Amino acid sequence: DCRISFGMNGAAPMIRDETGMMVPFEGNWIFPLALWQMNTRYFNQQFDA
Amino acid sequence: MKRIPRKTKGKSPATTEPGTSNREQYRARPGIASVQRATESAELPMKNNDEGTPDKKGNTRGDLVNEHSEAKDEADEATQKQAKDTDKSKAQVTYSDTGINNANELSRSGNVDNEGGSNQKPMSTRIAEATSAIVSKHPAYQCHVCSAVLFSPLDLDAHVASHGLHGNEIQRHITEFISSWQNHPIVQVSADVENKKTAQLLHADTPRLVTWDAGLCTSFKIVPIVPAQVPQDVLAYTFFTSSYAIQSPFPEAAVSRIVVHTRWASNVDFDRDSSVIMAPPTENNIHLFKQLLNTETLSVRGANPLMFRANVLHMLLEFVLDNLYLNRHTGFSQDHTPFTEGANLRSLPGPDAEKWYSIMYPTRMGTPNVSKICNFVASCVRNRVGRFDRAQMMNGAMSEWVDVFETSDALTVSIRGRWMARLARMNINPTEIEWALTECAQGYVTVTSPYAPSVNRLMPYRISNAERQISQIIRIMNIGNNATVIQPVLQDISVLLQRISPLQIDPTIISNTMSTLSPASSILGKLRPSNSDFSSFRVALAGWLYNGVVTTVIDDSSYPKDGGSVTSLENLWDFFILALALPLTTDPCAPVKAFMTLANMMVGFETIPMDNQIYTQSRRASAFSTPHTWPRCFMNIQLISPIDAPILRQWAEIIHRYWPNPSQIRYGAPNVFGSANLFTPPEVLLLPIDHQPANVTTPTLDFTNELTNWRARVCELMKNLVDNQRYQPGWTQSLVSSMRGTLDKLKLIKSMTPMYLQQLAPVELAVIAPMLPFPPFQVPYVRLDRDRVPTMVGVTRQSRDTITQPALSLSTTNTTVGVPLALDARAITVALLSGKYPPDLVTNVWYADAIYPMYADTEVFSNLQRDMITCEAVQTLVTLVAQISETQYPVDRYLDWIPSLRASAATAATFAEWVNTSMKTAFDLSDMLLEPLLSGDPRMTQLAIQYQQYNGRTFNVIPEMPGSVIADCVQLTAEVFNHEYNLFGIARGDIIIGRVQSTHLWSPLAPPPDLVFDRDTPGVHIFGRDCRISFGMNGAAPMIRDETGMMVPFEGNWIFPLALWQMNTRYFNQQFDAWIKTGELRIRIEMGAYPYMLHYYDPRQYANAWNLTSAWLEEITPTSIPSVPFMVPISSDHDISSAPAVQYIISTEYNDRSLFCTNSSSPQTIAGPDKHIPVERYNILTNPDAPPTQIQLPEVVDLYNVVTRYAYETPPITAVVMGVP
Amino acid sequence: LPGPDAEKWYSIMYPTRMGTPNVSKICNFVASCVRNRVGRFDRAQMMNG
Ligand SMILES: [Zn+2]
Repeated sequence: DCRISFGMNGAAPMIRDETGMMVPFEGNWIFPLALWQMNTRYFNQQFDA
Repeated sequence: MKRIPRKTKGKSPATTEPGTSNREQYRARPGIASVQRATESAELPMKNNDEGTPDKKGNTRGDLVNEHSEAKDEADEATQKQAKDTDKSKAQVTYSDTGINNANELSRSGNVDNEGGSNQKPMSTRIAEATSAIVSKHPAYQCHVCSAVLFSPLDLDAHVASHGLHGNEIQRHITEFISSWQNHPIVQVSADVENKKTAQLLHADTPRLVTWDAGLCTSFKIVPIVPAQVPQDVLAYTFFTSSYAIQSPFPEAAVSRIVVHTRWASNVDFDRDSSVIMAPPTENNIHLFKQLLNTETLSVRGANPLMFRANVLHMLLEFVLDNLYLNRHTGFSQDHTPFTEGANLRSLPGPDAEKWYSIMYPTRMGTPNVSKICNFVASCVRNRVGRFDRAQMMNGAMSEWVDVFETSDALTVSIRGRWMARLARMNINPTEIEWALTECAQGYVTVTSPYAPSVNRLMPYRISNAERQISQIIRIMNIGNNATVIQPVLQDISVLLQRISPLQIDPTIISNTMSTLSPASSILGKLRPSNSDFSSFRVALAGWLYNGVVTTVIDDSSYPKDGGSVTSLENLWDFFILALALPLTTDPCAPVKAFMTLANMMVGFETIPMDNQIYTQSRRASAFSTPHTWPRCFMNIQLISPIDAPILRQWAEIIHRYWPNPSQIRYGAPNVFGSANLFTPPEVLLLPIDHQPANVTTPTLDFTNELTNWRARVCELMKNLVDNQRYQPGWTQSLVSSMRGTLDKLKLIKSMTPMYLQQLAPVELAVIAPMLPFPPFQVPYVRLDRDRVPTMVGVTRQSRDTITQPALSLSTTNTTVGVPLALDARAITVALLSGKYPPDLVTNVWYADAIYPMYADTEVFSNLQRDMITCEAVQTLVTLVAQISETQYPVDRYLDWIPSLRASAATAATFAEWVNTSMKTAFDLSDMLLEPLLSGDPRMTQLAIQYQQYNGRTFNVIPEMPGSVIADCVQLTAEVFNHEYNLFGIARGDIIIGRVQSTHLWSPLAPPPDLVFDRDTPGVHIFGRDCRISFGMNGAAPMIRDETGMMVPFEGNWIFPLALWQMNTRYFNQQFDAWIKTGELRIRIEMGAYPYMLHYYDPRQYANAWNLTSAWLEEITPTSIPSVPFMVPISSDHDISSAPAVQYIISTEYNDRSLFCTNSSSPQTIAGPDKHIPVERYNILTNPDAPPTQIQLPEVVDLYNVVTRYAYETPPITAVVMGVP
Repeated sequence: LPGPDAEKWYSIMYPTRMGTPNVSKICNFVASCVRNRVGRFDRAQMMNG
């Protein structure tokens, strides 16, 4: 169910947890390869930086 | 101002981001192109079916062909195009020469009218000839919101607008989709554009709901009838060295009247082009009341009274349609003119905005002189002008909405008020879209529609299921047994399905398993693996969706020649191929046929008992097409003797015990998109197969799978049959060994088709349904439950509380439940026998790639909007038509005083056609809408649809029709018409023809009491149809016959209903004229309502109106009746001499209401009609105790009120599709 | 009726349709007839269209 909600007015963008918690782009995450594969472009764009 | 052209004809610092590098190493599977083209053709809406309906002239369109013949020819046309679509000379799937005997089937043809007559001679021609016998003559970049990549900084601001973020994409965009796993965005644009550059299309014939008007919200304008210029004490305003001129709010002239002229001061983006323009009363407006049924007229000028109400109603309809706009908010200017000091006047767009102020705000002009105009201005309150209240929310320094005082008319305002509401109620918010699209996908992808916070983001797409049902009943009626209309839907879908499906059909599988009299070779030559056409398979599936209008069956040709016989090797194979394929047809009689087929071949070996002393055991199988033919021994196996017919008995048990079992599946998103399901629950999609959870690891030989088992069971049966060779003498060598293995090979063949048909197939169908242009229409699938088998589907037009002529819908002339479609048993079996998936299949990926491009071209949203109108249309129609014919529909009748005949079906029909086309051109529609309802007595009450079971029970579905803005508005304005009728060029009451020579100056439209008389007056004589006249002999006076039966002489006061004159124009003109002119005869013509025309004259000069009143009488006809001419005196602001005036026509009640003001620029009117600016009309200005928001409808139309003006955002639908692991 | 030169029939067909301005032997007859018995009287419409 992971999705991403863009940031606004300076706030940070956030991606959805697996329990439904929404975190900012920082810390230690765990991604099953498949999950990235099914979203390569969108992810590379949002996270690489 | 902007402008949207019509598609129809009208009434006329490093910035290099770390992840933006392209490594497009992905190739979609299925391919994007492939899927697009495919769905591109499914998108297409079914063809309009004019044939059978009437045109504006009243003549029905089409060719003069028998209903039965048309049905057949159309069938051929279809099956023949089916061929061209599959690039073959002979069609595999046919809509003609099916086993079914559809001998009673009827199609709409232009051979019949609305009264059940023959169009051998056109309706117009009949009407003409019919009246021609009654005539008489005179005697001798990058976006972190959605991740889309851009190239211009401007292209960014321009773009982000789609998310709500404002300018810190081209409106041409309607749909902006974007995938997350690949770089390939997809946007939809209107098909009417000229630059389909890499853009996808939105074909749907969508109506233009949102429209704007930056002009004035008024539909009445004040005009000068008789000019005038008078000397004044004050000539202008002066400031230091500057000097400004005096601009009045109203015309400065001797006489001014009000006139209807929709949007005379409007400034729009889109032109509904349905204007109602009237001319000043001094000119002829007769044309406004003869646009309709006044076709076969004997005079250019003059309308037909019996068609008055009919015409007037239509007019009111356009009056509404032409005003369906939203009021746009334009800017203002802070004014410092002494009289409107500090007010914020709204400035119209364009040049000379200050030119309009004078007209928008009466109070602006001071009170310079002593004139009727000023006396008014003096009366108004200063404080109510300009901006009154504004929104708290704002973008930039501009408010999102505002309330302002300004010239306008309560009616028009009130209308746009409701139009507003209606749309607003249809609002949706992206979050809802997320849920909808996501749910539709059955969980293979997930949509995300980002957006910023806003309340003025209008997205009208939500409606009630009821509405969708009503709408789809219209669709079902459109088909009308014309294969041509369906042919495409079915085909075009089977294609989509083909390239969206991971299943592949590879006959070689059969070839490799057989490895080769030879039973082995026979079956091969019978199947023909080399042939790669499988339309029958795909179509077969598409059929499961429209099982209520189309019924698939196996072509009679697929059965055994001459019945067949278990002794012929070839026939046994026919049986196989057949039995194996029947289950995929919607034909509710498949089972029985699957049984009888073998029973046929068994003749001479086994025998079953027949219940009928007529039909034998040889009755060809393909003939058991309906439920009443199911043989008793088929429903009660117990009746088949295991001694007399051992095999048939098993075949029977096998059918009962193993024939597939129907089931259902959820589909679509019923909470946002609603559902057009009619006979089934909203979220259900019926299937004639059992469905299971998807799982590619599934075994090929899973006898748990209903279909796989059938394959088996049918094989082992044959085996048993062929084992002892008791059923095949004349077979020289033992073929058991071979015949067996051959069957064994088929039984155990590793086809994955059944697997697919039970796991993926169902999903795919569900993933489509919602996006389809013609939503599913099913009727329950019951297997062997005979009593519950459906056999008829019909539509009804009248309400349940009435007994009318039973007019069954053509839909019911089909032997089956629907139009027969024939499929090829061979093809289907082969397909079932040789399917396989790609070895590297991965559902999660495959379907993701299959949905993205397909959903990105979705037209759901637009179809929803249409469904909304389609309903409003129907609703409106019944409301109107019911006011000119005798229907039992409950509605307030406000215009019953306007004469009208009792419309016949034929008459009503043509009326409808206008009510029809007017709506289409108003909403820029170019396709169907109501057409189907105009095929026979449209004098309806309510739509409803139903189907019956073999046991006689029926299911009736009557959608709960909700409100209708259009309908109500028409009625609202009609309610107002009942008072402001003069403003529309219509006069109420009767008239009185009679000489009146005097010098007085009263208006003939407002006569003095003792010049008018009525039925309940002394010494009056009333007349009827029997008004025989007798000539005077030898000096005696001629005499006409009373209503009492008395012969009276040509003098006194009579009462004639208009009709009389019309029936005897020539004779009466001859006998009476002389008496009326110089004698003492005065006639009151009863009319009810009538158009009038004014002739102003100089009071101080002789004037004799005989000429006009003569010509009026002269030109009356059994059909026409020119505008009544009145001769009125020109009012004057000063003493004048008097002079005789001879009149002959006066009204019988006040009708000078359109009179706005006399000598407006002068201090007072000395002679003639004196009228002062109608204070009532300017209530919120002339009455201090009145709240700003008060209206006086429906008795008085205020010409100045509070108007709410908005500014909304209409963004495209954005969707970011993500994949699932 | 079919065929050209038909306008003639509509007057021989229905006498109750004529106007009655005269005191002519004809008008007298016409004038004394019941109005409502002319034209279509009743029908059996089974199939819509
Ligand atoms: Zn974006």
